[PDB]
Amino acid sequence: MAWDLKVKMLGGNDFLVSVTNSMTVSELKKQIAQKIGVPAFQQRLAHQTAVLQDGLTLSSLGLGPSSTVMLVVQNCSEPLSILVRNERGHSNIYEVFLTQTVDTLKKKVSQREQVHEDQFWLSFEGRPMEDKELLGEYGLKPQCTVIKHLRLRGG
Amino acid sequence: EVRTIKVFTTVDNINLHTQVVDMSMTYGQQFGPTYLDGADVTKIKPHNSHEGKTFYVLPNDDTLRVEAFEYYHTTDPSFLGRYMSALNHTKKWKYPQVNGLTSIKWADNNSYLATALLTLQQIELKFNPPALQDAYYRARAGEAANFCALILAYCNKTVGELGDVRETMSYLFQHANLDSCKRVQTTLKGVEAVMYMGTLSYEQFKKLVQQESPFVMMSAPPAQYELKHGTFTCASEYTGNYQCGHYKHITSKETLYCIDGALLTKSSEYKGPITDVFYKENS
Repeated sequence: MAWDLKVKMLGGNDFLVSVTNSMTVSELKKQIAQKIGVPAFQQRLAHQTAVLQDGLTLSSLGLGPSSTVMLVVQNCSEPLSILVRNERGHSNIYEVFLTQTVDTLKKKVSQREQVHEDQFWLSFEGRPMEDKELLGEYGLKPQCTVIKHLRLRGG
Repeated sequence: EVRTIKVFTTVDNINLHTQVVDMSMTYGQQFGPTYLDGADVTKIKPHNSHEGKTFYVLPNDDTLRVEAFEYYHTTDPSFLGRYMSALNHTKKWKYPQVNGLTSIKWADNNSYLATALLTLQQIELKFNPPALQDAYYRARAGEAANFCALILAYCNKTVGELGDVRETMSYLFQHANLDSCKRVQTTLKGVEAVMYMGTLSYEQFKKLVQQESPFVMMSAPPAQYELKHGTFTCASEYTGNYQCGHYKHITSKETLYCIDGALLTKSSEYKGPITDVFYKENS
């Protein structure tokens, strides 16, 4: 069910986070980020010398209270030029950083094609990208493709 | 001495925790924002009838954050706050049942919400977070406040904001089990396999070699479109332009019924500003 899981980062720290059996590794990284301060996409977890996939569940990994995980946060620094598609088919290139919020990317594509910030939304790999969250939380690869949809403002 | 009262606090209304109040409405010190039965009471002195009553607080604990993850499948601490802020308004909304379907009397721009609710009541879909499943059951029972507030919370929207039905469905489909769906010779699977911002007509796939889904949806910008009875499950109509307007729902159950808030229109055929069309799919 629910239990504490110990996380160690190659030192005197062995801090416990309260996780569940029906929790994925990405949600674990988010919970670690909520108390460690480093964005979840920079983190990388390993149990018994085995990299944990962000989509897999802790139950599928055989993790339990009598276990410990080792964390290493990655040192991302470089930016990347990514491709943003339009709903009519147009394509543009934007140079962004994994630490920039999605709001800044919406501002960039707005200033590029002069659309209101509240007049459209965007989505990577079929997932709608939330506004106040970072880009790296969606796994934006270099030269990847991001879709842009014009939301019909109505009510 | 101090005349106190014991109450229960929870985040999922399943695991209850006993706490103490000292007849003080200053919940911001230790208690935090509290909502009795959905209506905020963070500045309400404890009544004499507030005995053995259940209160909703936000996750201040790791136990409550764990319970919130188990019930809502979320990792946002403000999620409960957003959900309760939406619920404080949706509790006062009205939910008329129209021939078996539950809509909303329009209030606070709930047009897109009512359209999404009417759509979800006519498509086969199983949610992953138990909160959404139980709210959907209660909605199909006639009380839909919790479901609509949850929808607002999952979309980061607030009561009164404008909204697009397609993006709301796209947000909802992330919390749904759609991994079984497949579509192509570009291979697709999941949420991308049930949507298309383009031709409203399913039958218009002349510009899709196979589908493997329990339902499909198509969407276009608001176009005057004629809906043929018996060809589709349900659809949504957008009267107005992109910047402002209003959403109506159309269903093809026996005849072309049209739900607008709490109003019902019967028709054999229909022609109007259609924007989304949903279709049955066995395989």
